[PDB]
Amino acid sequence: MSLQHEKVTIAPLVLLSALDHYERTQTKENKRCVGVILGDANSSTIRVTNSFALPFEEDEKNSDVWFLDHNYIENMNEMCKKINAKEKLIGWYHSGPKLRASDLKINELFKKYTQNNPLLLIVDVKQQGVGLPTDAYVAIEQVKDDGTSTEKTFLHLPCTIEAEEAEEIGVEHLLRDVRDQAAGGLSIRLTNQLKSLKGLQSKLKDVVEYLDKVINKELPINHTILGKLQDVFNLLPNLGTPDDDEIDVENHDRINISNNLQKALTVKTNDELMVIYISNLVRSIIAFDDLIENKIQNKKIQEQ
Amino acid sequence: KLEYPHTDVSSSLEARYFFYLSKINAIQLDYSTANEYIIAAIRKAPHNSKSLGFLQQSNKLHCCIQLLMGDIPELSFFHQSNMQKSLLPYYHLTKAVKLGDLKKFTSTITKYKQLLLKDDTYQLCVRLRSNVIKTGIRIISLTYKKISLRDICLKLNLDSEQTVEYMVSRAIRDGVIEAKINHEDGFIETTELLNIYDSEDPQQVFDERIKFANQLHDEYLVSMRYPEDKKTQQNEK
Repeated sequence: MSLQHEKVTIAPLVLLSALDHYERTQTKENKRCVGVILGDANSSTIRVTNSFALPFEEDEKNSDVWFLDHNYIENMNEMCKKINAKEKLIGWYHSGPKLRASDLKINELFKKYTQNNPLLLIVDVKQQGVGLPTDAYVAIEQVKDDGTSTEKTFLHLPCTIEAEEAEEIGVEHLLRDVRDQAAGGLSIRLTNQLKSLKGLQSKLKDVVEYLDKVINKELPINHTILGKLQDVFNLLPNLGTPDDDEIDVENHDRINISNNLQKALTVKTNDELMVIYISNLVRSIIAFDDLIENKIQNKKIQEQ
Repeated sequence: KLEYPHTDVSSSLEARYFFYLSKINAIQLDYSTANEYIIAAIRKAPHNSKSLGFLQQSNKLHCCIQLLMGDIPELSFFHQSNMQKSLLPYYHLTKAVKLGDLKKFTSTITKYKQLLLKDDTYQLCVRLRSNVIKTGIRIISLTYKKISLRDICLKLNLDSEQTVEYMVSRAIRDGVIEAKINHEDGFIETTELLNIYDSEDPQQVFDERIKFANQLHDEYLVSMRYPEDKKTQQNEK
């Protein structure tokens, strides 16, 4: 297979075309649809260039009973190679909004079809998460904590958007909103700072409830999540160390640069005030000159 | 009751108000609040031979408010004054307080008693008697960090060890001198040790300046448009 597949670059086409597949088959209300994702691979950066529906069927009696059509897959590959020689099999999207354990079995089909570990792409089309509209997952095999076997699992990777050139042009054009975040003026970033804080708290909350549930409601102890928290606590700045004390001194120094900068604009303003009080002075002269001139024109009619 | 207006007010009119504010707050034993006003008063007022009276009296009051703090006016003030031959008892006030000498002070307010009493400034000159000692002990805190109680009593001409110790304690209740007494070893230790850029206070010092620059930013914008409404309505060719 392939080992390098670490970051997943995602065209803006992909999120919109998966969205369209869901609603143009009238699969809704958690009837899932499976389509392929084509693109390039065999390398760290994974580009999903194009996406298309496949035929799929699902059962609600046992959930590990399904139909996937292989014959359509064969025909798709033939057709699209000619369109672009940049579309080859790189995995499959799963339409979401959630990861199933049934997607573990469906994955073994796509692992056979293409010699790379196949990307599972969750396209959240129901958008109940404020972040992550795309999640990227590559199924891998690893030996699993608490004395347990080599188990099949899905490991999350970066699910980034960076966009293609092609894509950028339609994206900005359709856009006519001031964007969720753009980070332009000071107004946008003052909003952003406060948004970030709500952001930090929301992730952290779910973690509180995980630790509670290990010791009260017996979900199995996964030492990777406990270990990450150790690392979090060792990169936590401690007050009264030399590192923290420095932060305080630097705040005085940056605020000295700001103090001066605010005063250097009073100078700019002060130039304007004088230019307007000069302008007003000229309008005065103009006004008097006309009042004199009406007499000269009154006199000219009597004169002649 | 805070009912003074600021809409129709004038250069003279606001200079006058502040002078009243000075005079009240000084004699009420708060010289920081008094000094705030007097500086404002000189500032608003024009500088003319027709403003001479107003300026003349503003200067007289200013020196004493400052002397009462224990901070001293500079020699160039009086020297380059065209108003210097009426500020001559006031110049001697500056020198006498600074040099810390009890007997010069005594002579000054007795020699120039009619002068001080005419102008009504004689009452603030009484509290400047205290400042002779206070200013002299201050110089000593700057010049010497550790000094025996004995040496201090010779310098200002005081009788007992006990006398200096009553004076110094009161003086550092106000925080003028900036020391602490050690009558466990019989010397006075100076406590000024700086390290003010290593405190948390500097952010706070900049914040007031920033706030004053915002005040001019508002005052510019609102003022500018006020003649201009009328001026665009005014007839023109």
